Amino acid sequence: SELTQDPAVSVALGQTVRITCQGDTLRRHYAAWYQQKPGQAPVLVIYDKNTRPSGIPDRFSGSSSGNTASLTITGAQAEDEADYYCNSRDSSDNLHVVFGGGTKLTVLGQPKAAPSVTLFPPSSEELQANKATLVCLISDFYPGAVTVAWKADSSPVKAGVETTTPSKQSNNKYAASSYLSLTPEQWKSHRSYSCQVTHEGSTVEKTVAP
Amino acid sequence: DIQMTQSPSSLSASVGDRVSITCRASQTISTYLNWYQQKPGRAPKLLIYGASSLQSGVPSRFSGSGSGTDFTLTISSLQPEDFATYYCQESDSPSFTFGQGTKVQIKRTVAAPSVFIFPPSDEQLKSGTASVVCLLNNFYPREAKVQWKVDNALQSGNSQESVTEQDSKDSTYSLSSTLTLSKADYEKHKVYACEVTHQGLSSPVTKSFNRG
Amino acid sequence: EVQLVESGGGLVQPGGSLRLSCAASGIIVSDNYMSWVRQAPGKGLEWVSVIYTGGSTFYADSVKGRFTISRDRSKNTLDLQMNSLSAEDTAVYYCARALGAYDYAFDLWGQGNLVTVSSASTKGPSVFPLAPSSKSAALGCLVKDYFPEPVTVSWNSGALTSGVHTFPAVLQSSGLYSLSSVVTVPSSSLGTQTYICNVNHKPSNTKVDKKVEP
Amino acid sequence: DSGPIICAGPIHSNKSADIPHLLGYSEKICQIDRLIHVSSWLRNHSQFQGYVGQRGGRSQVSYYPAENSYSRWSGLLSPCDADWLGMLVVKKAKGSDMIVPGPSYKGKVFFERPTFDGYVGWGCGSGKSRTESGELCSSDSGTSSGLLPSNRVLWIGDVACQPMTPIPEETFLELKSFSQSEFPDICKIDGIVFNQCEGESLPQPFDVAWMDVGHSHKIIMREHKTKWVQESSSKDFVCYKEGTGPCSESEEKTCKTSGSCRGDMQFCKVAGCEHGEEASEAKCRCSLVHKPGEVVVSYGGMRVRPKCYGFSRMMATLEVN
Amino acid sequence: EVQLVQPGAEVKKPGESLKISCKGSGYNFSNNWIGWVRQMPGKGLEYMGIIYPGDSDTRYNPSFKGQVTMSADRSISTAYLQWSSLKASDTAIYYCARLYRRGWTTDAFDIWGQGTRVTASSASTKGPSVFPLAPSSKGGTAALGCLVKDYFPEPVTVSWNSGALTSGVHTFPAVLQSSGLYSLSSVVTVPSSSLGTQTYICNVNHK
Ligand SMILES: *[C@@H]1O[C@H](CO)[C@@H](O[C@@H]2O[C@H](CO)[C@@H](O[C@H]3O[C@H](CO)[C@@H](O)[C@H](O)[C@@H]3O)[C@H](O)[C@H]2NC(C)=O)[C@H](O)[C@H]1NC(C)=O
Ligand SMILES: *[C@@H]1O[C@H](CO)[C@@H](O[C@@H]2O[C@H](CO)[C@@H](O)[C@H](O)[C@H]2NC(C)=O)[C@H](O)[C@H]1NC(C)=O
Ligand SMILES: *[C@@H]1O[C@H](CO)[C@@H](O)[C@H](O)[C@H]1NC(C)=O
Repeated sequence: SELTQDPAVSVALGQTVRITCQGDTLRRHYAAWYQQKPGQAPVLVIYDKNTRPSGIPDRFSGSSSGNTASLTITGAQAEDEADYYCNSRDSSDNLHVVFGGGTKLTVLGQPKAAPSVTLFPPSSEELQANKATLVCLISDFYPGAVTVAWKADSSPVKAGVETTTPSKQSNNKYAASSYLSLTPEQWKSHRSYSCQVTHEGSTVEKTVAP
Repeated sequence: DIQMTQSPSSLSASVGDRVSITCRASQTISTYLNWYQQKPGRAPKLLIYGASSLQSGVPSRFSGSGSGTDFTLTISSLQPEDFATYYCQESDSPSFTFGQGTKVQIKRTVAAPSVFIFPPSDEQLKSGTASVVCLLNNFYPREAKVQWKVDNALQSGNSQESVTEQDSKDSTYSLSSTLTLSKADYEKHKVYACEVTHQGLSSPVTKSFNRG
Repeated sequence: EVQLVESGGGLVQPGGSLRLSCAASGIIVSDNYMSWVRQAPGKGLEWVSVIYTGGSTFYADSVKGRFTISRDRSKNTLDLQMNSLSAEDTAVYYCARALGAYDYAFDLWGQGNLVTVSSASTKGPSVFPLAPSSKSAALGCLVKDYFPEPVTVSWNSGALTSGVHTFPAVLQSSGLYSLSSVVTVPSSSLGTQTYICNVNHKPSNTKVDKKVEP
Repeated sequence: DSGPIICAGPIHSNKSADIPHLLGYSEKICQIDRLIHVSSWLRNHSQFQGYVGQRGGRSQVSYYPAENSYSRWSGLLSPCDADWLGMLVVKKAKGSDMIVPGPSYKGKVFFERPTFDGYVGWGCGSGKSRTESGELCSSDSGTSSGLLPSNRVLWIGDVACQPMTPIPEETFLELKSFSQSEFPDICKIDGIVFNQCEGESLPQPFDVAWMDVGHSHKIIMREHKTKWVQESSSKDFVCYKEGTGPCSESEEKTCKTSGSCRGDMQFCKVAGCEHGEEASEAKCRCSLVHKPGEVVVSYGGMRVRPKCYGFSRMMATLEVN
Repeated sequence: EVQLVQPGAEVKKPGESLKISCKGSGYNFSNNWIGWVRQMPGKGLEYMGIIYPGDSDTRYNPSFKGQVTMSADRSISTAYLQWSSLKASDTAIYYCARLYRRGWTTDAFDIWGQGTRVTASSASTKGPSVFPLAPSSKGGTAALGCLVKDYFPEPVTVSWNSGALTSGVHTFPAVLQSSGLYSLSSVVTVPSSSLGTQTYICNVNHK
């Protein structure tokens, strides 16, 4: 078969998710479900009708309904935001396996406004932070914009859009730029607008300095 | 196809004697021969299979021998309960041919029959076919000739005799002779002859009688 | 536990059909060689038919075409359908099992069912007592003018068995049968001698006529 | 290579012993090895008591013709072996069924052959064996013991039976029409109309390749292709205990569904295994049955997977002008 | 116990023959299939095939039929993925996994390798890492710490143990600064220790 999956599954708050993959071979073969957090190797979470490897939280369950298999997550917390893949025995070949396309996931979170801790302070201030952060995306994405001279930035800017941090599942972010501290002595203002400061937590500090 | 012949069609032996019954097949049936025992009014009982093997629960005095076309069933010591008909059957072919049975009667000392008489009851009188019966109990020699008694004249009609099979305990017979008379004949004959009755034992003139 | 029971026998008009049946307990019938054997009154055993556990059926030459042996897995039943019956088919029929382990000897037998092929009609036992006369310890029950052969005479509902002498039935001049059962007891003071069951046979009648002293 | 599948040749001593019904697949295969299935057939159909295959087993069964390609592969099932597994039925012969000339039937107790619409077996009773022509069973003193060697069993044709993929009736009609086109002269095969004819000869021996595709009759073919594919299915592996015998139904089920029993390379590849850490006294070991695989036949422009496939001798009738 | 080990990274010239390895320990390596999956940067997971090292049997994805070759070395318990033509699209993370089968119904990759990142760089690798970062004031949420990083590839592998005083939290990730990338994280648990102290860094660039 092919084991088709939905490319993404909507944010199921703290409710129950029913990630599903369907295929012909799933009529007679169980589907093994693996999860992959971004930046880590895949981890097998279910490998039989409901058998679960040790260390996997009990909220993960497996079910088969005929031509379709389901991984059910009862309590969907921030830990479950990952890519979920189903694999099974190939229908044509008994020695071969077939993989699914993978299903995303989304959950909620709590806003925070932690900025970059230290911007490697040099003797001459090339540039301060003045970056808007997309940390704790409440829904969809509303990235901020930077303004060297109260206009859309065109100078080289390093976008530090980080992935999910394993310790704090909030998508912590930081950004800074280097300009050799020769050109920035002319202009003073450096303003970044997040447009979602209620949840993004815009940590932009005013520079107004050369 | 296969003919199965038992040579001693009828047999008679005393208790404790040795009895041999021979079965012969028209063609070789190897050892696929069985011996069955059938008491009167009962289903046959398998005694021996394979022409020598004894069926479980059968007394050890029964043995089977032979092979090919000749077989023999032997009772080492005849018992009073061994009176029955014995059949040889071939199971070599799907015809399962049975041989004509061998009747094994049992001899013993002569026993005096006990004679009883019974006139018809009131219901028999009102039916119109009143019958009088004479019963002979527990005698070994089955020859128990009994001429009927009306008016000292021999009667040949309406005399019906039934004799039981040999007993399985004391090997004694018992026979009932009934004469059926119409109401006019029964009413016009009040006395009975009580004449001679023949028996192997010395009981020539022993005969009960009734009047009325 | 293991046993075979016949049923369906009885009086049949010549050229009729009755379809004897045999119910098994402890035997799967469909897994055994099942045979029908018959015994004419006063004659020897005669093999009638056989069916293998594989379904092959064989019949005696005298019953070919008229008799049909069959099995039915439900109810665990072996049947013999008999057609175009004549007087030569009047006999007691036994269903038997040929056990291969015994070289196909008939180890299991049924009690047998008597089928009578005659144009005459059934009629009642019409029983009478023969109370012991003063001249001479035997009570007896008489069964006069009944056509169907099988008559069973149990005296004390099966309790009395000592001295029981049930004589074979003898064909009457008219064409019916007579039975002369008797029990010999010198004295019992009106105890178990009388007031007990006498007769029952194919019609539904169970006469219990009492042989009271005259 | 040509030896027993899982169980060595039987050594019987009690011809009256019952034949038990074994639910396990490996137990059925072991019974097939010892010719228990043929003995059961003879008991059911021929009024025979005892066993065939004494000391020789299925590996010593006589074949016609003597050179047999598929008898070398011990894993290829014959019609009797498929009958024991419920795959088909070897019907007891009737008088209308024809006995093909050419085999040496003298002394044979059981012999089966594939007929145009099925598979037909002939048996003999206890203490009997076939004559030279095979028409009659006559008394044989050498068969009186009831424990007979494997050369008393004759299997006719080079036949391999396998699980099939059912084909629609229209596909069967297309195959049958192509077969009729390939054999215009044939009219009746085993007393069954192949082509409509007006005047036909007497039946003659007819060596032909055929495939049984689970329909009214067989598809006989002259030009065809066959390819064998090893699908590594569960039926291709048998679990034994190396001295005790075949595994029980529960043991075989656990071995084939748990991936914990030991096995050969193919079983470990397809189902997994756990060697070492002996939990039991001696675990069951499942090994691949030695067969070339499942046969797929390209005939008449289509590829099918027949229930049975073989090259065998039937009786055919020719058109008479 | 059971584990599969792979090289941390493997840089190579585009168009050059390349060969990555996955070595198994803790079990009889020849009793399990070894499957290979691919992950493009920022893309999904795609499965190539499985090699049985017992007889070096292979079963490929139809997509990956001639692109890669899977080999086995039973003696040293290793599986190999080889290219002979690196191309440029092959810059991805490659995972090896042990396929655990339970009968004809279960296929599970219970044990997974850590992954080999193969890059058709078309560039060079070099990393300097030094910054004095004397204690100062600049505020609020942002504490003061030390942060050093600069290099082209992405083998961070910085494992200094701190956190109670300064610069001990998880490191920041890498951003493509033309041919380089930015510094690390220096968050402090409590701002009262903003003075800080220089640690041993322990930077290794395997490249
Ligand atoms: C010869 O006849 C045999 C019996 O007629 C037959 O053997 C098998 O016998 C058993 C019972 O004696 C039956 O098996 C059935 O019962 C089991 C449970 O005990 C079921 O699970 C099975 O599915 C089956 O229904 C059958 O009567 C029979 N087995 C089968 C599969 O039918 C032999 O098979 C006969 N021999 C030949 C060659 O046909
Ligand atoms: C094999 O074992 C013995 C001979 O060695 C016999 O077994 C008896 O067979 C009869 C026939 O059904 C059973 O009633 C007995 O229960 C069996 N056992 C014994 C101890 O008598 C026979 O030859 C063979 N077994 C069977 C079942 O036929
Ligand atoms: C692994 O299994 C194979 C096949 O069973 C065997 O030849 C080999 O010796 C085993 N390896 C070890 C280390 O036992």
